[PDB]
Amino acid sequence: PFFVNRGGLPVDEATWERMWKHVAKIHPDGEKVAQRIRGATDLPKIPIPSVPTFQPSTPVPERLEAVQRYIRELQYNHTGTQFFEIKKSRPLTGLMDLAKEMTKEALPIKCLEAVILGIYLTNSMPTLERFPISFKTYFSGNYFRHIVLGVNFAGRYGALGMSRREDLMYKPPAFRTLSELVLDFEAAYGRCWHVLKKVKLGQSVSHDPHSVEQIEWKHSVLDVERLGRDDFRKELERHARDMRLKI
Amino acid sequence: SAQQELKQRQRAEIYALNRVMTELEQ
Ligand SMILES: *[C@@H](C(=O)N[C@@H](Cc1ccc(O)cc1)C(=O)O)[C@@H](O)C(=O)OCC
Ligand SMILES: [Cl-]
Repeated sequence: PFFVNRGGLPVDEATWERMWKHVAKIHPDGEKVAQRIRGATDLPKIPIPSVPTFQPSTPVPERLEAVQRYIRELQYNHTGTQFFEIKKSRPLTGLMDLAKEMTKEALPIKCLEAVILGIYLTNSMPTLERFPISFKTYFSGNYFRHIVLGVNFAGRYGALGMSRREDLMYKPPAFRTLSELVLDFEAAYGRCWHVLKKVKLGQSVSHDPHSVEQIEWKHSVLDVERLGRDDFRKELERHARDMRLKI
Repeated sequence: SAQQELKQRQRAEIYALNRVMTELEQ
């Protein structure tokens, strides 16, 4: 369970104390972690990651590698406090303002922040299509939710994102079908003993960062166990076809 | 800027904390 910073940056007194109180509960050392860090004057100066920019001669797959490297440099947020509030129903232009702030302030992030950043950083790539892909999995009597940014370049499929696991985020845009991309994620979940239950597929997101349209996160919802393997593939390919036809 | 100073001080503590918590969640 996570707290969300809702007061902007800098983090206000109540939210900052809540973060440290949470750390003291979770970390076996507890108060000594805060004792060492809070007010310390010798802490490392972390470089602000450089936002990637692209010459027109750089191929799009190489740009995507740089976007993912940038996302990774921010680091996965293990503090227990999410530093940016993401209201998923916001107009795209407001989520793009937030993405800009994420690049300016350079704090750790988790999967949903990464999806917003991936859009922000690929709006300059009109020959690339971007659409969210959400997963619901099951392990040891609990459900887990995850989100990545699906991408489509030159008829191939890939993904950008942020996960604590290496094989649950970045996928180079090499998969011939959307089915093959999603089945790769399913296999990666299987390898860490999670059962994939649901996949939710969004529609393509405008490249206009001033668009007032909403992101459509749950356009297609697939019940993996109920559909079975053959209809799972069929539905995935139906979502992909609709997206391509609509373009 | 006082606000800029706060954010720089907080960002250093956030990344120092994140290193500790990442080492914990391995
Ligand atoms: C996105 C998010 O952080 N997903 C996590 C899920 C997770 C997977 C495996 C373990 O052991 C723990 C947690 C990830 O992929 O690392 C989530 O934070 C979010 O912002 O919204 C999701 C709907
Ligand atoms: Cl659900």
